[PDB]
Amino acid sequence: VEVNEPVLQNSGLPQGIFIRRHRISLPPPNEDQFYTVHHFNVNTDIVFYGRTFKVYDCDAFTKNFLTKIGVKLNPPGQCPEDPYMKTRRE
Amino acid sequence: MRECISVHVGQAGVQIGNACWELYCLEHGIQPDGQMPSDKTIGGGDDSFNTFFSETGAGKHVPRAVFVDLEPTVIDEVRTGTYRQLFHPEQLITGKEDAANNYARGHYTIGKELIDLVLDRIRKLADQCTGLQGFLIFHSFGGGTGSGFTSLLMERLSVDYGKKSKLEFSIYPAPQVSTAVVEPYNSILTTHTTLEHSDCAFMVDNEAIYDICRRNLDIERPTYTNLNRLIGQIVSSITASLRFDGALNVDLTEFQTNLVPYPRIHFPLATYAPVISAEKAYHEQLSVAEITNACFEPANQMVKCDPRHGKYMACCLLYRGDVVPKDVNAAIATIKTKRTIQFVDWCPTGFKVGINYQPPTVVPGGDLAKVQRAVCMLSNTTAIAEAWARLDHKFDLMYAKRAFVHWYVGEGMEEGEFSEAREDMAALEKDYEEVGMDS
Amino acid sequence: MRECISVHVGQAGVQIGNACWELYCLEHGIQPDGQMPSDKTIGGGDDSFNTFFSETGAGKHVPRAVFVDLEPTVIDEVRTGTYRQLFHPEQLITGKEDAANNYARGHYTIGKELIDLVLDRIRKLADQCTGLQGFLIFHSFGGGTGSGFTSLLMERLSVDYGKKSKLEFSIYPAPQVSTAVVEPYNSILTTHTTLEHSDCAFMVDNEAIYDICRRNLDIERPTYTNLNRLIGQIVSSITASLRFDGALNVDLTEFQTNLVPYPRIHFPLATYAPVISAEKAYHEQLSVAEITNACFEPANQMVKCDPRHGKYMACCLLYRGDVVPKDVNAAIATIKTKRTIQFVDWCPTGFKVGINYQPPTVVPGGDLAKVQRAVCMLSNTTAIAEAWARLDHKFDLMYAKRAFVHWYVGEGMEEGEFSEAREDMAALEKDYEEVGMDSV
Amino acid sequence: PHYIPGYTGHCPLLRFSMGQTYGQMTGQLLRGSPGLAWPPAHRTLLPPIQPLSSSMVPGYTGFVPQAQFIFAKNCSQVWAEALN
Amino acid sequence: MREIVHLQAGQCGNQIGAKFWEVISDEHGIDPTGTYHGDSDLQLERINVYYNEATGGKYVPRAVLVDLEPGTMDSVRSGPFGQIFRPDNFVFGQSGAGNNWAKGHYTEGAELVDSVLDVVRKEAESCDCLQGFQLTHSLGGGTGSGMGTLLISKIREEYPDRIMNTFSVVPSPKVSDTVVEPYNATLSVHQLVENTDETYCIDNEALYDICFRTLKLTTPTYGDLNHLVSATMSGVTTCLRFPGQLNADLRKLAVNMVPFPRLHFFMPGFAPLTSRGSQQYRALTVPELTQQMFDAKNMMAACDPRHGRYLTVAAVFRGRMSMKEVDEQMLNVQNKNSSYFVEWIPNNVKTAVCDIPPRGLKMSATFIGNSTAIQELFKRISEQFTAMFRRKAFLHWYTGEGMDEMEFTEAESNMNDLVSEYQQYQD
Amino acid sequence: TRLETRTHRPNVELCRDVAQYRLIKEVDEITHNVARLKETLAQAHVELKGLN
Ligand SMILES: Nc1nc2c(ncn2[C@@H]2O[C@H](COP(=O)(O)OP(=O)(O)OP(=O)(O)O)[C@@H](O)[C@H]2O)c(=O)[nH]1
Ligand SMILES: Nc1nc2c(ncn2[C@@H]2O[C@H](COP(=O)(O)OP(=O)(O)OP(=O)(O)O)[C@@H](O)[C@H]2O)c(=O)[nH]1
Ligand SMILES: Nc1nc2c(ncn2[C@@H]2O[C@H](COP(=O)(O)OP(=O)(O)O)[C@@H](O)[C@H]2O)c(=O)[nH]1
Ligand SMILES: [Mg+2]
Ligand SMILES: [Mg+2]
Repeated sequence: VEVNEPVLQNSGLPQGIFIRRHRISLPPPNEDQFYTVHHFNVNTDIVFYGRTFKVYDCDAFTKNFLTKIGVKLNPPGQCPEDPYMKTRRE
Repeated sequence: MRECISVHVGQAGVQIGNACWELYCLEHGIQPDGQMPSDKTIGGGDDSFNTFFSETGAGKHVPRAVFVDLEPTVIDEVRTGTYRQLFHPEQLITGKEDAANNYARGHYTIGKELIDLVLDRIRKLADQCTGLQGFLIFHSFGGGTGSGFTSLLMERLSVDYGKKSKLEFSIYPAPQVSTAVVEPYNSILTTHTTLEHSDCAFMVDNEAIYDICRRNLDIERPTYTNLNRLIGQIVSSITASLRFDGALNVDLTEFQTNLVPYPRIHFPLATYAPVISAEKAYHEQLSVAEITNACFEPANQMVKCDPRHGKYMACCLLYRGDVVPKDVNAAIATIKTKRTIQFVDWCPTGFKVGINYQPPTVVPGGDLAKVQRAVCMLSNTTAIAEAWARLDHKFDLMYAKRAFVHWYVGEGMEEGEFSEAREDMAALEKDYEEVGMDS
Repeated sequence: MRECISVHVGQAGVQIGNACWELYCLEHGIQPDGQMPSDKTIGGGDDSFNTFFSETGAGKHVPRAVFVDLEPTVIDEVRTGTYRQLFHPEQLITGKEDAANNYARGHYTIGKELIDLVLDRIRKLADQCTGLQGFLIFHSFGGGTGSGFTSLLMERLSVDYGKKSKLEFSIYPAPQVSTAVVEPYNSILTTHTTLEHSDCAFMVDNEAIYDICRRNLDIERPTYTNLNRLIGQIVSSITASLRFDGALNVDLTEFQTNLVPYPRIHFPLATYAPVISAEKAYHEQLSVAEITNACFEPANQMVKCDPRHGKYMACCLLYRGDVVPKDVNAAIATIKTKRTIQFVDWCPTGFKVGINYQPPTVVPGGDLAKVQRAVCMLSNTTAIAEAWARLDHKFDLMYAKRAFVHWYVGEGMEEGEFSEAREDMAALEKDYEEVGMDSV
Repeated sequence: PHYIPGYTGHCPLLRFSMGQTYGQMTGQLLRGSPGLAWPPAHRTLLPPIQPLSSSMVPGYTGFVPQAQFIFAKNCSQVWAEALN
Repeated sequence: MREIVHLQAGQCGNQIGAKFWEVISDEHGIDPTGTYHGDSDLQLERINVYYNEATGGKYVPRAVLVDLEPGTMDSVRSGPFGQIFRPDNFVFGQSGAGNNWAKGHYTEGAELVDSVLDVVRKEAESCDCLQGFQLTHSLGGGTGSGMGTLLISKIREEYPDRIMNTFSVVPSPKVSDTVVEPYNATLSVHQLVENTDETYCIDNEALYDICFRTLKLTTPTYGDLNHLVSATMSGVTTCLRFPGQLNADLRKLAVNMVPFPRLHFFMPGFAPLTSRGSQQYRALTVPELTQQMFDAKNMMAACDPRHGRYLTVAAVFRGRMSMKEVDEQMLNVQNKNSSYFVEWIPNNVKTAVCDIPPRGLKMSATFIGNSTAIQELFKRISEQFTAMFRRKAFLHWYTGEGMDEMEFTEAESNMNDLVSEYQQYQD
Repeated sequence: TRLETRTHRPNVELCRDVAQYRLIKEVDEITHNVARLKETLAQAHVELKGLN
């Protein structure tokens, strides 16, 4: 599992690759085992390294692959707009 | 009988003055709005308020105070504070624009748009009283509000009010740590006009309080609230023989006959002995002979001049609480046997002792403890020669190339007044040398 | 009155002081927050405590001791343990950076920064005395402030405080078993300073207590806090005549008159006689004849030196408990009849006894039993000279090549003061040689 | 809830009203002012009111969380605000 | 009641000036239509220092907006906070200054400075007891420099006891946005060495240096640069609008900084400027702002302060901090760095502490240095300009509008005189 | 709740007995049966995925 951030323009943060490509272990209840395909779905929160990301959409290829495997996807949620970038754009 | 007025001038004078008057309402029974509540068993006699209070009718007590400055932004939070109703409104007299660190803009330009009005309020306060023990002046040697308007006030009070006692309180500008750049320029034009109209004159510099608030009290990072809380306890001890009866009491007019050898040497030093913290002073006792040592310690003094290389001219102690005359005279026998303390050759009597029954009153929100007994000291030592002679150099670095003089000169004074006030400060440098040389 | 102020220096000095201030608080009635209980009375009343403790108005007892260290993390367990409400804060004097097992980093450079503070706090503990008996010093000859700032401590205590008694207990370096490699440069250069400044000086080796435990108190694997609880049983027993009333008293001044013949020889030995465990305590009757016999014995001595290679100059027995003055004298007269326990020719009297009523106190968590009577000894034998020569060899092994010498010379220190100090330790081995040769 | 007569500063809508004392008219403005939105978190007119932490000794030299942003207080008081 | 009326001169001055009312009105709970919707009474208790008041619960700024072309004033009303200005104060003309100092001073602005001095003095006679004036302009053109210099000499000769401010984004070597840029600048310091109480000098070259290095701002427009200036125009008028444990008005910093009567060019820089990435990893404390006031990176003017000598330093803080720790850290710097500080002035820092911070920040600070590093911003313009007056490169667009050749050697001698009065006092 | 308020018995009465040991047995019995139900439900979900 890799996590990336696309570079937005006037945000002052260091932007780019966030977690390097490696197998990621689970939260400490059942700590030893790593992530697999089944834990991943849409409109859920996934915890990597003390950080709980929120998932809101997929790809078309990901929809086809996950529906092939057998999971029914949730309805897609939405991403709340960044207040600083909204203020700077307007 | 025994009333005394207190005027606070300057932002430093007012902000000290808020601390002194939350001390004096809590000292007595009086609430913040001025009403003394009925039947609540306070520790005064009957007229224990009267030395700092008037008495209007329906259980209301008004202070004997007047707060003055040239800028309005620092008395307006006294006109809206918790103590807004305590004072009569026609005391807090504010100007329109400020001198902004000039004598020459306070003593010479804008002080005369206001000095006519405080000297009509000084009448209506001193018209009411029976007989004045003496005014109290509160000010700082930094700026021109608290040091230039102060100087014209004492040119006008020493003429109009005879020889009533005028105990000023100063803050000498700390040499290392300082705010203004022209602090020595203000503080050497001051000694020319406060060698003649202050009957007593005290000094406390801000840098020394910062050490005591670090070591003894354990307030790392003090602010200006803590520093003015301990100035009030020192003034509260000089006035506690007015209002509360004592086992051996000394008044305002008996320091002056006893502290001051010659009529040009009236700069004492003030110490308070169990300045100490409540979470720590649970452990140590405070005997009379223990807190007499802490007065004479070099580190506990309140102006950064070491008394070990100066020889004392007198002392003037003041004991409050649970103290007996045996344990006082036992401790003075110990101090005169140590070789480190030098007393001057022509002072064989040495000391001056006051004993009270009224303990120092703790202030909630404050930082000290509830101690049974405490000591102040009014030393008069030779060590003040090094607190003039290390602000008389910072003056003369800057005046030798005439930096900043072009601002004072335009607003009503000449080039000789900086010169006239510099030999008048190296004249007093010689009296502290010629007096302490032994026989 | 009868007051004595203890100064504890170094990590070994603080960790000894903790073990012997848990003893004193339990010896009198004092709880670990200073104040005695009000519902019960553990100790029967008097002002016994007023030679270690001191009282404010509200009935709180705060000890007259100052702990020092040049390193800030051994005091910080005193400040957080059970006895943190007992000590007034400015008695727990602490440093900023360590001493690094040098002397010249604790005698010339870093010891100068904390000699100003400790000589204004101890004048506020000797102000509130009326009659001060004398100081106590607790340290070890290994470290850098436990043995480098302690030399500069006593060089000023002999100046401003005249000749009040500066009694020191000490830890001598064990010579086979020793933690540091740097050790003989320490314990030569500090004996040269505490010759002319200390009034009495007891040595105890850490190795020599390790086998007093494992044979008598059958503790294989002793920790340093099993080891420190025996030292408090010595420090209390030499001062138990000051506090607790006795059939025959001895103060601190009457030791030095009766143990030290000449002004360099103030190095006693120690032995606590019924050092026994509670699985073996109540089957033996610990009669006074069999806890005076077991106190001269060369196994049980607390320094790694043997009294069968020299000859005794003076003894100082300290009985304590259920003892009668007659059975003391019936067992002194047995020891003197031996041809192996050799006493020196110019001391035909030999002994100094002291009898005290109060039995020694058992510590919760400790190892010894509550015994009914107990004995000390402060023997002054000729056989200390063998422990001068084993230190002299290991110093001289290194110093003929100048090993570790650049660490001391580079810190404000003359490079020829290692040879002043070896002739102060080569003169002192002849003094023990010449007070042992017989008069004929 | 009024300001005392010597007070200098800004009060809304003084300059149009007439023929009243300062304290009476200031009371009238603080009571009735429908046109202007009077703020809720106002800090001027105060009400007149009368004028572990012990698990470590006042000399303890170690790290205490969040206790370098607190000021004007004792060691025990700064530790009390940092923990509790 | 120490009120100050505001003047905004030129396209540079209006964009800087309209941002200052977008930040000060945000400091006082005021919506874009001007009325009050605030949260405290400390917002409203000294709001009459930059405002009149109109009936109905609305306040209007005391600003007069001046230009020569009418194009820029359409852009200020079309801005988001343009509704609040009184329309009687928009004073401007028909034609343009031509990016000429001379054609905006002699020819064109003289028919319009009569109209400015009627709406300026209407503000100044309605005041309670007037304290000061303000002016925002750039030293590189016609409307900012030229007529904005003429208006100062008419305010001063009628009100010579008030206090006066001036703001300047002075021209730079490395960036260059006008080819006659030194002719405009070198002539225009003639009335800023003689005829102003104060003048701050800022550099557009080092505005870009903070925005890329400190804030990591990828593409800074002119909106963010003017935000970075407006937090220092705010910073000097903080003790005048808000209480303090120690106080410093306009007049106090006039007396204390300026040693001699013609050295009043200052060097501002806001302290807790920090980036969005390192906002979460950074601690605010009173030592830590002092570390960032003083380094040569955050100075707004493009001179290096460690190339000269500091004469005096101001530091107008903002927040609840300890007055030991403020005074501890100025003893720190003068005794640590002691070559860079002047030798015949013993305490070289003026300090001040306010109470109500900038909104959002728990603590903040400001800095007003006066150094002898300012001569490399005057001497560097001098050789930038004297290359062109040798061959008379552009003079027929100034000489033909009413002036002669002696008025540059009159104003090059005076420009060299100011540089000569720093190597006097620096060494 | 049964163990939590049985442990407040006064001195001497606090004794180990058959009730205490049977309570300690049955709490572990209940946790074991809960874990078995968790396994059966977690594998029923993957067969539901297969049917989809
Ligand atoms: N002890 C104490 N000193 C203070 C306090 N406030 C300011 N100071 C000192 O006062 C000096 C400045 O002089 P001020 O008395 O404030 O000058 P001023 O009288 O207010 O003159 P203006 O500011 O023009 O009104 C500085 O050195 C401060 O250290 C205070 O609250 N307590
Ligand atoms: N008897 C005994 N000896 C100890 C104890 N703790 C340490 N030692 C001895 O102490 C010596 C080392 O010195 P330190 O304990 O470090 O004393 P110090 O003053 O801290 O020395 P520095 O670390 O250099 O500052 C070694 O000889 C140890 O054997 C103890 O609890 N009991
Ligand atoms: N701070 C700032 N400076 C500007 C802005 N626009 C232009 N400038 C500067 O102003 C200079 C132009 O001179 P200017 O005063 O605008 O000419 P004028 O207004 O037409 O008289 C250029 O050197 C620019 O560096 C802006 O939006 N903000
Ligand atoms: Mg002021
Ligand atoms: Mg150590």
